[PDB]
Amino acid sequence: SICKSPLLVSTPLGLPRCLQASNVVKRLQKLEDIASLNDGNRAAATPGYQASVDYVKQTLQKAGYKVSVQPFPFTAYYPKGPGSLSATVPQPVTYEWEKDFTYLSQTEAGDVTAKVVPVDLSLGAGNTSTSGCEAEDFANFPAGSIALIQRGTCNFEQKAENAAAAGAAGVIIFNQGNTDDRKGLENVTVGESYEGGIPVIFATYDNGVAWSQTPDLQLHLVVDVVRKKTETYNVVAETRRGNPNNVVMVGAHLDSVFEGPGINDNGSGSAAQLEMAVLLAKALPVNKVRFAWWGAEEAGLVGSTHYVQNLAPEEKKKIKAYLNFDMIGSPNFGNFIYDGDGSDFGLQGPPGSAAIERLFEAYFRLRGQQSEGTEIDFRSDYAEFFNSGIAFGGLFTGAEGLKTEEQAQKYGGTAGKAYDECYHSKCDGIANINQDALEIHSDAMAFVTSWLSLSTKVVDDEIAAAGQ
Amino acid sequence: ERWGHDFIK
Ligand SMILES: C[As](C)(=O)[O-]
Ligand code: NA
Ligand code: NA
Ligand code: NA
Ligand code: NA
Ligand code: NA
Ligand code: NA
Ligand SMILES: [Zn+2]
Ligand SMILES: [Zn+2]
Ligand SMILES: [Zn+2]
Ligand SMILES: [Zn+2]
Ligand SMILES: [Zn+2]
Repeated sequence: SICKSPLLVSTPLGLPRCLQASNVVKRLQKLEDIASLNDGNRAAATPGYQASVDYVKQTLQKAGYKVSVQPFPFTAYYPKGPGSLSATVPQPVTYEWEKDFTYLSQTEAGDVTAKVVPVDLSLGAGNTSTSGCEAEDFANFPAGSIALIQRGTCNFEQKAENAAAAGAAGVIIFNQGNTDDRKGLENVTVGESYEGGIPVIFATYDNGVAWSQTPDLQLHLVVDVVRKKTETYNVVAETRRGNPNNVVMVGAHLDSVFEGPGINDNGSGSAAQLEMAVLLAKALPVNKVRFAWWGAEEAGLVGSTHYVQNLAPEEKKKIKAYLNFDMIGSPNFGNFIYDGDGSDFGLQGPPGSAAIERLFEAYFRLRGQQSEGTEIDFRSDYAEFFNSGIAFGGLFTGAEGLKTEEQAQKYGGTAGKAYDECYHSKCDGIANINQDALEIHSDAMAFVTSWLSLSTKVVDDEIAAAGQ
Repeated sequence: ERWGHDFIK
């Protein structure tokens, strides 16, 4: 019960001592058990996610928190099988699923055969295509056709909804082809908010070129997915103690992809944060600490975005800093700190993000541990905080990227293998957790959260300097 | 530009 003392859990070198990786692992086992009892996933709008919410809520209530379970409307998307695409005119041709074409995430289902009509294309190296970005691009578009649209300038959602409003029966978006690396298939989405009502697929650039030059082309397009208008939930709790006008917020999404239990992504962040919150119940913070477990992150940051957008302006101004923990137990981990200062990738967070990054950096360095930057281009639940000008930072142990030889020297593990080879897969279970990674990153989570709970001055100083 | 896992444009 020594870690029930406020003297330990209130201070930045005390909280990490009391936040033990073995206790995070026990919570990870519980999430694993939950997934196993609910068909192997904890995905948004599933019983696995609901049972994860119940677990987090009950844990927080037993620690003395009041808990807000915040519902929001949500259109779930599930691909139910591979797509089909074949030419019927002028000649029969069968294109290959996941080589010539793929789904847009959040597309509607459909089965359509129709003439293919290119819309305002701009081909070739160095093009700046605006294909389909304006309703006027469809000036000569015949209703019922398949719109053949080039990637470029505006969102896929906008291209597809413009085509739908112009009466398209379906949409084929092909990669832009302005550089050699923008000619293949990619992970692309029309967004959870897509409402075009028609199917949308993505195709390679060279296929787009050939189709756009094929007189009388007709394509038979089949998209086998389900979208379901439903709801899901964020879980939010805050300390009773601490200044309510200077809130330190920490977040970790609680949903998994549909394909697996999501123990590293993001059981790891969820369980470390839950352990910290339980310990902080006894702390004496100067600044209020708010904890969020986000829903529907894997569908496009839906829960965290909804939370921020729905905050009254006066309440939004009270959040001084946001810390995001999304994947911190990677089997082949590296020590990645969000690149708030843009020193590695050229994107700066809102004023104060450099200070948060610097706090993480100094903590790893003090411990003789290596670290390096990772990108912050709206990849996780800080995104809407970023858009709202709120300072943020975070920790990451790596996902599908391949470990370099240097990083294996710095962090151990295997060069040329993914940081997490079970990323978004059935095998992302309890066995997919590296407890050294959990130890190192839950330590730093606790240190920086505790530090800011006592003083946000490092953040305040950058805010002040930015104002002049 | 990303918004989470996927490119939105
Ligand atoms: C695709 As992700 C931001 O849940 O690692
Ligand atoms: Na929605
Ligand atoms: Na068909
Ligand atoms: Na245009
Ligand atoms: Na829309
Ligand atoms: Na070597
Ligand atoms: Na994706
Ligand atoms: Zn089943
Ligand atoms: Zn217009
Ligand atoms: Zn994640
Ligand atoms: Zn993920
Ligand atoms: Zn940096």
